[PDB]
Amino acid sequence: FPRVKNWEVGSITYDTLSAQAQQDGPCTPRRCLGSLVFPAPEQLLSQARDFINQYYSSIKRSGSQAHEQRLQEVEAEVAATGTYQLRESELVFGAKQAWRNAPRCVGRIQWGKLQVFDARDCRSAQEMFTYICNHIKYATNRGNLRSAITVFPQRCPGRGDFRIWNSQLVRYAGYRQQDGSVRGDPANVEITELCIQHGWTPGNGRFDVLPLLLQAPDEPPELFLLPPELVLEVPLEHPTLEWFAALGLRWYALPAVSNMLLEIGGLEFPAAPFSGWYMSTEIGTRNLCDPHRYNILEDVAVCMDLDTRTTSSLWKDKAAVEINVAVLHSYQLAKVTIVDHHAATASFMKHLENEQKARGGCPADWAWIVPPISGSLTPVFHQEMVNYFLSPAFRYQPDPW
Amino acid sequence: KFPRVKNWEVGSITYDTLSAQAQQDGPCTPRRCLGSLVFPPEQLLSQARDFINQYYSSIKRSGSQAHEQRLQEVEAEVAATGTYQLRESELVFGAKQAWRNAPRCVGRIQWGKLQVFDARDCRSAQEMFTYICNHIKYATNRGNLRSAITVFPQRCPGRGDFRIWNSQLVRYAGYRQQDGSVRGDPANVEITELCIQHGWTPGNGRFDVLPLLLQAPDEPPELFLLPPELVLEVPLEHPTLEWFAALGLRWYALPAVSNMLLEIGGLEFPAAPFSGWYMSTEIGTRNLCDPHRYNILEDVAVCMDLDTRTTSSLWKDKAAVEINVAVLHSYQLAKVTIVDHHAATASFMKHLENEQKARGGCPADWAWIVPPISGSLTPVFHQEMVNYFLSPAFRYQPDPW
Ligand code: HEM
Ligand code: HEM
Ligand SMILES: CNCc1cccc(-c2cc(C)cc(N)n2)c1
Ligand SMILES: CNCc1cccc(-c2cc(C)cc(N)n2)c1
Ligand SMILES: C[C@H](O)[C@H](O)[C@H]1CNc2nc(N)[nH]c(=O)c2N1
Ligand SMILES: C[C@H](O)[C@H](O)[C@H]1CNc2nc(N)[nH]c(=O)c2N1
Ligand SMILES: [Cl-]
Ligand SMILES: [Cl-]
Ligand SMILES: [Gd+3]
Ligand SMILES: [Gd+3]
Ligand SMILES: [Zn+2]
Repeated sequence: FPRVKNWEVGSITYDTLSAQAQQDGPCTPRRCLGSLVFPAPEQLLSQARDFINQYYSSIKRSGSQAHEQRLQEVEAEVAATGTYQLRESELVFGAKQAWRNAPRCVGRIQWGKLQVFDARDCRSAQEMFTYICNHIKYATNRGNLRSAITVFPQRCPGRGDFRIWNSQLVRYAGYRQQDGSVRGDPANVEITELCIQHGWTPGNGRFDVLPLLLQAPDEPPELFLLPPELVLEVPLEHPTLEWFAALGLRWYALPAVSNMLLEIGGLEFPAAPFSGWYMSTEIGTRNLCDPHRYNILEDVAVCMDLDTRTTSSLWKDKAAVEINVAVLHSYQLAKVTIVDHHAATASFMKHLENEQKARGGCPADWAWIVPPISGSLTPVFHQEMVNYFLSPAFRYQPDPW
Repeated sequence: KFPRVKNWEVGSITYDTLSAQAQQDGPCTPRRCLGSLVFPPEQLLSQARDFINQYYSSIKRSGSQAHEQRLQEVEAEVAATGTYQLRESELVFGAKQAWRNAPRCVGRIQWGKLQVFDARDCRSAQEMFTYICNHIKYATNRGNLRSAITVFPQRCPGRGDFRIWNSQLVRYAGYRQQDGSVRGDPANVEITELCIQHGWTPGNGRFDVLPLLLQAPDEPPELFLLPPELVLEVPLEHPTLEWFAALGLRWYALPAVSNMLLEIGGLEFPAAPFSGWYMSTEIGTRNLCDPHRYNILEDVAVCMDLDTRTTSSLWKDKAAVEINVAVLHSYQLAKVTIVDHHAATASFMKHLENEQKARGGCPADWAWIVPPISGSLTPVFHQEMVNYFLSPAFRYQPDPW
């Protein structure tokens, strides 16, 4: 039982829940690969067996009537069909659980407040698009963001997968330039190219929202433009730096990850976009200041009159902090839910406590939980963490192209 | 079986073949990752053999002349005495290699530049004290700091240990009150309690330099007052916040770790204090701003008239950048060697590349290499890293009581 210390307080707990870690991660006793970003009917049965166990624990009916039947049902169905179907309530609980179990989500205090849209009856790319618009619409909620997920039909033998090719429902075009550079988001050069290849008429702005590439089973992907009024964006300004609005920067309201696979009791949902609300550092530090992203840090520091010729002046730190200020302020001004890294990490500390009393631990990826600026200013820095894989889960999956 | 290591800023890929050598098992298993945790007879011959084969290959002297020779005399030395003494050059090569291998050290680009004082003929606490004082005054060098390690005698059974009871050679006092709370440094409250418990007159202030507790073999330890002229300190002021000086903050010039156990060729020196120069975030972020440390963040923010009423003002972030600016400013004004986290991480990237060329990898603890402020602003953040144990090494060790 791994012992876990909080260095800010001296707290000490033992993560007994790690002992249930089913699937294996990348670390050995030889080498730690923690920092790496990217680490059969009977097995379907034990996964399903376990998840059903899980589900019946949660409804306080463990080992009860419905519990036995569901096991024998699932086994008979797996025997008969090679697979099985989740009941709707099992599906709501397996999507909440998969958010609960997501080691790299600091926003997991919210894991129970999750709106699950059952789209498992989806039939085409076109219906898929409609479900997705209603997800975006429900979640955005005019800026009062709501956590939601739409579960599209599960992988099953005989039919290809549903896939959202886009890594997120809202992404900014990244056009490779004349002179070898990128206009827009360099992280989205590939998906932009695929859109163009699939007949998207590209723009030439820095914040061109991408179309959706939606793959119905055994179909080429299909291109769907998002209605501009569905995609609530936030123009970026600074509460005191008034030249900041002249940078033309924007970010969108809704972080909806669309390329992850949702796993529940051995069943695989290759298309299940989920959305919450942003933590300002993702936008302010990562998205705008990563050297491989919008990379605005030097331009802001130059505009800020900072001395960018020496690193000891901390012009990077100063300019980044005001970019994050701008993001927070711009989102409050626009009445769009946003959580700063101080508030987010402090509720994650409550999550770890709730999770310790609830499950004897909580899977947590320190390098992803700790914010990318002001790390030790937040309490999660001084919290040791045990990272491991629980199921249900959101997993990475290969890109379908 | 060769870890793929990516850098996400550039896209470059390397493989850590060096990870194949890992001796002492790490804390991580396929089922859980514990990398974020801080403190997770003739066996001597295996480690002895390996270290000697290292040395000679490093001087391009594999399989010739003194190689087989030196192998015999340690085969004979252990045969006769059950231990062995290091050739002066080997103790130097082992000290440099331990530093080279310290995964958590971000300043290893400097690893080839190290001064080894040989205190292996040490006897009595009064002896170490002058050895330490020689080191200190050598390392300090009037502010133009020079890396140094003083290696005190190795370990043998039936004898006590050489131990410096302090964690560092320069540590600040920490005193309790009629209400438990601490004046001074709470990270040293315990050793501050020992120093008084061994007959030291306690001061009043928040920056009293503690006396050393030096321990000779099989002997209770002796108090030592460091020469005040030998403890180079930097009064902390801020380039443009004239009141920062008034806050009365200081830190010492020399970061000298005096509680880790140097381990070369299977020899264990429980007293081998090493020292370099600081990186400014050690002082300005961890030492002054950690809530369990000097915890000055809110004080500085009040003086800056920041809005401490809301977390989203990023007042914590703003006051922390300024505390770091003061540290860098004050050390530079005092002409004390110090390196900012940007310069430091950038050199570490340079180091990783050197080590990829030299030894095909570099053990690196991601969570300790990424600085505690402005993480993703430094390149090491975007660099994947592999953590493993190589020999020779610096190890943690129990408190000598
Ligand atoms: C409601 C507020 C939420 C907040 C504030 C939040 C915050 C975050 C942050 C900051 C990350 C790190 C991503 C990065 O740094 O690039 C993350 C990752 C993640 N989140 Fe949350 N999140 C929220 C909601 C959700 C929801 C609703 C789900 C699922 C239903 C979810 C599942 C995940 C997953 C699976 C990851 C890992 C994705 C990856 O590894 O790239 N999160 N979250
Ligand atoms: C010359 C400039 C140097 C710089 C800027 C530097 C910087 C650092 C920093 C920032 C850490 C993180 C420790 C913490 O934050 O608590 C560290 C750890 C460490 N350093 Fe270096 N260091 C330097 C030289 C050296 C030397 C000369 C040695 C030994 C010969 C050394 C050995 C270590 C070890 C063993 C650790 C890990 C200690 C632990 O885990 O507590 N460093 N260093
Ligand atoms: C820089 N963020 C990229 C990224 C990558 C992966 C996940 C997110 C995410 C997802 C959700 C549901 C909320 C949130 N706040 N973030 C974001
Ligand atoms: C707040 N850091 C405490 C700490 C803990 C452990 C080591 C250091 C250290 C050691 C050396 C040789 C240089 C340096 N710059 N740091 C510092
Ligand atoms: C290379 C390194 O692991 C990588 O940049 C990680 C570090 N920690 C992170 N943490 C979060 N939350 N998001 C990220 O994208 C990353 N990136
Ligand atoms: C809990 C966490 O592992 C712990 O606070 C570590 C994280 N990274 C660190 N990094 C450095 N350089 N120094 C530290 O003390 C720590 N503390
Ligand atoms: Cl994002
Ligand atoms: Cl220190
Ligand atoms: Gd103005
Ligand atoms: Gd006034
Ligand atoms: Zn690990």
